[PDB]
Amino acid sequence: KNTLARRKGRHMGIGKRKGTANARMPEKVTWMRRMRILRRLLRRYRESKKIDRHMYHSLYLK
RNA sequence: GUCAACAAGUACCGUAAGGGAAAGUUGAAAAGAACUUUGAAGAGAGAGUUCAAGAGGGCGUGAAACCGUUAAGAGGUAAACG
RNA sequence: GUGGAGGUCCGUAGCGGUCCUGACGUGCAAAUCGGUCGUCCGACCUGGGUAUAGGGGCGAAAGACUAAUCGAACCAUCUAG
RNA sequence: ACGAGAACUUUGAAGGCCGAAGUGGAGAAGGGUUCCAUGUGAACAGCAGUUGAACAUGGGUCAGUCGGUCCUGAGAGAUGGGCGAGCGCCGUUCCGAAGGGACGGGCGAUGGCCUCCGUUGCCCUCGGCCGAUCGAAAGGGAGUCGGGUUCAGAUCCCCGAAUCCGGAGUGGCGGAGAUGGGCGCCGCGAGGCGUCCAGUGCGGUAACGCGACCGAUCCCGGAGAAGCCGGCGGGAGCCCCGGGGAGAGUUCUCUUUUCUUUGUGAAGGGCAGGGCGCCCUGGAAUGGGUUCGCCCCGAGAGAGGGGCCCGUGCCUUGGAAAGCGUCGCGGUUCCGGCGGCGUCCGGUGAGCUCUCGCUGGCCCUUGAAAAUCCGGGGGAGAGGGUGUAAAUCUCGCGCCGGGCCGUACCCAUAUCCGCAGCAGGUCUCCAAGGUGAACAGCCUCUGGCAUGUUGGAACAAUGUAGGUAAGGGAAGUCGGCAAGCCGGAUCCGUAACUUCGGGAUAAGGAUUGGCUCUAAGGGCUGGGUCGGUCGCGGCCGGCGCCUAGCAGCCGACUUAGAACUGGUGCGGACCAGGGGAAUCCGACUGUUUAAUUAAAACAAAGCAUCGCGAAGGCCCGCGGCGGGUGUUGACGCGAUGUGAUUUCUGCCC
RNA sequence: AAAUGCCUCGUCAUCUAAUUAGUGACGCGCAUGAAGGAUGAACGAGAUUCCCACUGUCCCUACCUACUAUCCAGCGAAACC
RNA sequence: GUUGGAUUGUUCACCCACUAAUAGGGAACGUGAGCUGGGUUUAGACCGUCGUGAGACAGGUUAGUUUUACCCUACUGAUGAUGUGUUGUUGCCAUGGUAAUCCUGCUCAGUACGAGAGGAACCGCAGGUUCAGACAUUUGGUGUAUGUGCUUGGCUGAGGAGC
RNA sequence: UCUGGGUCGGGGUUUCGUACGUAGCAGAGCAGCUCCCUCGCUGCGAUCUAUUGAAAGUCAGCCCUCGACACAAGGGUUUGU
Ligand SMILES: O=C(c1ccc(-n2nnc3cccnc32)cc1)N(c1ncccc1Cl)[C@@H]1CCCNC1
Ligand SMILES: [Mg+2]
Ligand SMILES: [Mg+2]
Ligand SMILES: [Mg+2]
Ligand SMILES: [Mg+2]
Ligand SMILES: [Mg+2]
Ligand SMILES: [Mg+2]
Ligand SMILES: [Mg+2]
Ligand SMILES: [Mg+2]
Ligand SMILES: [Mg+2]
Ligand SMILES: [Mg+2]
Ligand SMILES: [Mg+2]
Ligand SMILES: [Mg+2]
Ligand SMILES: [Mg+2]
Ligand SMILES: [Mg+2]
Ligand SMILES: [Mg+2]
Ligand SMILES: [Mg+2]
Ligand SMILES: [Mg+2]
Ligand SMILES: [Mg+2]
Ligand SMILES: [Mg+2]
Ligand SMILES: [Mg+2]
Ligand SMILES: [Mg+2]
Ligand SMILES: [Mg+2]
Ligand SMILES: [Mg+2]
Ligand SMILES: [Mg+2]
Ligand SMILES: [Mg+2]
Ligand SMILES: [Mg+2]
Ligand SMILES: [Mg+2]
Ligand SMILES: [Mg+2]
Ligand SMILES: [Mg+2]
Ligand SMILES: [Mg+2]
Ligand SMILES: [Mg+2]
Ligand SMILES: [Mg+2]
Ligand SMILES: [Mg+2]
Ligand SMILES: [Mg+2]
Ligand SMILES: [Mg+2]
Ligand SMILES: [Mg+2]
Ligand SMILES: [Mg+2]
Ligand SMILES: [Mg+2]
Ligand SMILES: [Mg+2]
Ligand SMILES: [Mg+2]
Ligand SMILES: [Mg+2]
Ligand SMILES: [Mg+2]
Ligand SMILES: [Mg+2]
Ligand SMILES: [Mg+2]
Ligand SMILES: [Mg+2]
Repeated sequence: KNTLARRKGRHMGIGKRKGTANARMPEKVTWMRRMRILRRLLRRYRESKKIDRHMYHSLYLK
C-alpha cells in the first residue's frame, strides 16, 4: 500500500530522496531510452513513405 | 649407580636437526574383606582374614615443614633469646 | 549534448594501522580490543606450487626480515672453553 | 517430563538476537574417529549437570563417468662428459656410436582348418616428441543424471533413464560401396538369355548440404590455447505485479483479505531466439545505412533471396508410473501401502546473480606450455570382372570389459594453529523482503541459536563505556587533547592562486513532512472507398482519398508545478565533509622499523655522469673456458649521484 | 635569526589588553648557498601560528544509565615473604 | 590571606588587569603503583659545524609503549571488644580536634589639618569578598517515574493497541 | 488496644495536553450515480470541530481514607547479683 501511494506520487519528495538524480535515474539511460524511441519512429515513417531517404537521414543527425 | 633396577631412548616437546623424564617394596600365603546395615553413589558402621590392617590394591618403615583435634598453661610495648 | 579517461575523488568488502598517548597491562591475547582514522583499478590484495641458507640469503633501506630468536638464526660438538 | 537430585537437559509455550559480506547451507588445507547409537556419572568440560567433542561398548566411508592417476609449467634431476683428496657436485644438450621402431619389400626355419596364415629370424626400405625422469586433489584433461533410501553412507547403494573409452582371431546383423548402359536373340508386351563396356557415392549458380561415402610414409594446419577494464544486448535463476485453485491466519469492526504452495534431469529430435568480415542478384552523390557509443560502403552500401554456427530457452521422447500439495481409506501399525483431487493463466524490469554474445578502451605491460585430438594436401598402394560381387565403411543396431587409492565428520566465538572449549589468526561457493544511490546502517522471513567458562540479591565510593547541562565560550592545557559542530539531496552561488587540468562539496544561502491534485515523458493493434458480387467467409479487379493522423487497448517508473494541512515540524531513527587565512617540508599515488618512530625517511618520473662492441663490461664460483646478465647487443646491459615541472646551476685540478 | 643564528627573548613592523610564539622585513651569515640553490599549483593520519563556527576543555560542578566493585551460594589462583 | 591572564617546557623572567596585598622559603631540589610527558629524553630522520671515515656535538629540528596493591602500617569511614550480674533508657566529661575572614558604601565631613592643593579617623549604619556549615520553598540543572504527547525505519492483514 | 498495619479501591494533589469510538451542510480536491436531482446523494480524503482541560499516569520514599478483602500471642537463639 506504499508502492500504491508512491506510484501516485506520494512520499517521493525532495526530503525523501537521498541519492543524486543521476544515481536515482541515470541520464545515460534516459538518453539511451530517448534515442531508441526517436530512432524507431524515424524508421517507421521511412518505410511508410511519409518521409523519403533524404529527409530521414538529415533528421537522423538532428 | 648408565638417561633408563619399571610398557626407556619410552611418554612428551620441537617444522626439523635434535632434546628428553617421572616412576622399585601388601603379605609367608590373596587368606584381596563373605554377610548385615545407612546412603542415589562415593563413602561409613558392624562382621571377617592375618602374628599384624597402628600391612586394605602407588598398600614395608613412615621423619620434618604444614594442618585438625584434645589436654595444660598464658596473652595491651611483635615474637623469640641470655 | 554524447562519450566515458584516470598510479582520479568520497566511500563498502578487503588491505593497513593514525590518534585517543582510550581499554588491557599476574590480560581474552608472550601485542589483543573500542572509537576515530589511511587506501580501496592498482607500484592492488590473496591461496597453492617453486627459487634463494648463516658472514650467507633477501631488503621501495628500518640494520628490516630470515619459525614468539637477528649489529650474524637454530641444533649438537670442541667444552667441565 | 525424566530423575536421588534441575537456574543450566528435553518437550511445549512466550519474549528476543544473528539478519543472506549470517551466529545460515557446503567445501579446500589441517585434524584423525571427534562421526552415529547405547550405557555410565569417578575424574575432565575453571558454577552445576539427568548434558558432552569426556569415559565405556558397538557400528559406520561402497564409483568405467567425482577426484587421484595422465600432461606439461616455474623448476627439480640422473646418464655421456667434466671437476673433485673424497662422501660426491657441476651441468641438462652441453666434449655421446644417445633411434631396439615401423605398414611394407625380401630372404624365411615353418609351429598351423600345414589350400595356408597368425607368429617369427636376418636383409631391404623408412626415421630429429635433439633429450631419461619428476613437477598442479585451483592450470590442461573423453564420459552421469533424476527419484528413493540410513541412527551414521551416497552424483558411489537401490530403481530408472543414459553415456564415454577399449576390444572382439572364430568377423554378429543391416545399410553404404553397388549393381548401370550398349549390342544381339527372345518376349505382342512387362521380361528373359547371350555379349561388350562402366562403376573407390550423390545434390546446390553459390555459401554448403546429404546416414555411410577407399587409401600409407611424409607434409601444411586447426583445436587444446589465453590479459585487464568499460558499454550494450540475448537467455536463465531469484525478486516483483495481476488473477485461478488447495491449505492455514485474522474476523469486536473492516478486509472478493494476509500467508504458504502452485515441478520436468541427462542424452536425443524439432522449433523459437541470438550471432555471422558467409553466398547470390544488383550497382549507390541530392551520398546512404546505422549504434547508448560507434562504425560500414565500387576491395560492393541499401534492398531482396539464401547459407552456416550456437541453441543452457520452449515443445516432444524421457513423463508421471516419479515428486510435491491437499483430502481420505486401510494393515504387515517399522508397508518405496491404497484412493481421490490438483500441480493453472498472465504481465513487467537501467532490478539482482550467473552465463552467452557483440563492440570498444588501455599497454616502453601484449597477457603459458604440453599430453591429447582433428581436418586438409598428397598420392605409394589395394579391390573385383558384371556378381545378390570384392577391398573398404568416421552409418544404424548388437556383444564383452573398465582394475588400484581417497570417499565418515569438523572447517571454526568448541573438532585446525596459537600449552586451553584462548575476543587472535586461517583459502573459497550460494545470498530473500522493506527503507535507500547501495552486497551501507536499521528491522523482518527461510535457517540457526541461548548471550559466549556461573547464578542470586543490592544500587555505596572509585572506575570503564555512554548521555545531558543554566550563564559564559578555550579563560583549561605544552598543545582545542577529547568531545562538539558540520553532514544526504535539490536549487542557487562560488575567491585567491594556478603547471589552465585544478582550487571546489571552496566559501555562503535557500528548500525538504503529510495529503489532494495537475501536467509531461511510452508500447502494441486497426487508416480498405463498392460484396463488382456464392469455393455467413473468401477468389481477381471498376469502385476511394487516413496522407497537419485518428481510433482501440496496454504499460512502467520518474521529474516539475499547485492547493490544503500540522504547536516551524519535516535528510525527524539510521546513514552522513566543521570551515578560513598563512608559514615549514616532501612534487604527487606508492613504501617503511611484525611487537614504542608512518615521517620531512626510502621509492619515484625527470635530469646527469660512468663503463663496455662479446677473447667484452659488471658479477658468481672449492673446482672444470664452469655460471648469471643473456631467448641480451649501445634506443643495450651494468655502476652511481640527484630527485616532477618552472627557473638556474658560479669559481677552484 | 630559516628544520641551519652562538650571542638571542636579535632589531623594526604587524597580530594581542598583555606575545620568549607566528608572519613580513633587514643582514660582513658563531657556522646559508647552487645536482643541489630559489620557486610553484595539486596532494599530506607530516610540523607550526591565528581567525570563524562549536562545544563540560574549563569557571564548577551536578545528575542519570549499562557493566563492575560491593554482599551471598558454588569454584578458586599468583606476585612477594 | 597572598589572585585571573599573554608569551615560554620552564623554575625564573617580563608584561596586561585586579586587589587590603599580589612576601620569602621548607618537607628525598615534598608529592609518577597520583596524573601529565611539554624539557631532557635509546633505536627513525633532517640541518649546521667537526671528522679521510665509521661517527661526534654541554647546538637547532621532528616522531617516539609511563607496568603492579588483594599484604603490613598510616589515614578515612564501618562493626565490634574489656569492665559495671543481665539488659535498657536518660545523662556527665577526661582527652583530642576547633574557624571565621577581610573590604567597600553611607555618615562623621568636604570637617579636623593645611597658605593652598588637597584631605582623614572613632562611634553608627548598609552591604559585599574569601572560607565554613547546611538546605531544596523558590529559579536552574538532571530525568529510564520509561510519566505523557509528537515522530523516522521496520514488524503484528488493516483500524485500534503495541513492540 | 480506643484494634492494628497491609493489599486493592476511592478522593486530593499533580504531569502531559484533549484519548478511542461516534457525529458533522468542516475539509484542498477527486471519483461515481441521473427515473433521481432542480442542484442532488453515494464514495475516497491529510486535517479540523463537538463529544473532551479529555484520556493516560501518580509512591514504589506524595497526601487523606475507614469502602472492600485478608492477616495479625506465631516462631527461632541466648542471658542471673
Ligand atoms: O602489555 C604490556 C606490558 C606492560 C608491562 C609489562 N611489564 N613491565 N614490567 C614487567 C615486569 C614483569 C612482567 N611484565 C612487565 C609487560 C607488558 N604493554 C606494554 N606496555 C608498555 C611497555 C611495553 C609493553 Cl609490551 C602493552 C603494549 C601494547 C599496548 N598495551 C600495553
Ligand atoms: Mg606390626
Ligand atoms: Mg606394617
Ligand atoms: Mg620392607
Ligand atoms: Mg612406601
Ligand atoms: Mg621383610
Ligand atoms: Mg605405610
Ligand atoms: Mg586452653
Ligand atoms: Mg595507551
Ligand atoms: Mg587493571
Ligand atoms: Mg572472555
Ligand atoms: Mg641507524
Ligand atoms: Mg660475530
Ligand atoms: Mg669449574
Ligand atoms: Mg544489531
Ligand atoms: Mg554445516
Ligand atoms: Mg559452514
Ligand atoms: Mg566444573
Ligand atoms: Mg556427537
Ligand atoms: Mg607427472
Ligand atoms: Mg562427505
Ligand atoms: Mg567457548
Ligand atoms: Mg550480557
Ligand atoms: Mg548465560
Ligand atoms: Mg553549558
Ligand atoms: Mg591559554
Ligand atoms: Mg593557565
Ligand atoms: Mg579529536
Ligand atoms: Mg582552499
Ligand atoms: Mg611524501
Ligand atoms: Mg613498530
Ligand atoms: Mg605506530
Ligand atoms: Mg654527483
Ligand atoms: Mg688533481
Ligand atoms: Mg621564505
Ligand atoms: Mg597564542
Ligand atoms: Mg620571520
Ligand atoms: Mg658549502
Ligand atoms: Mg657546481
Ligand atoms: Mg610515591
Ligand atoms: Mg608513571
Ligand atoms: Mg617528546
Ligand atoms: Mg634519536
Ligand atoms: Mg651544506
Ligand atoms: Mg665535512
Ligand atoms: Mg495506528
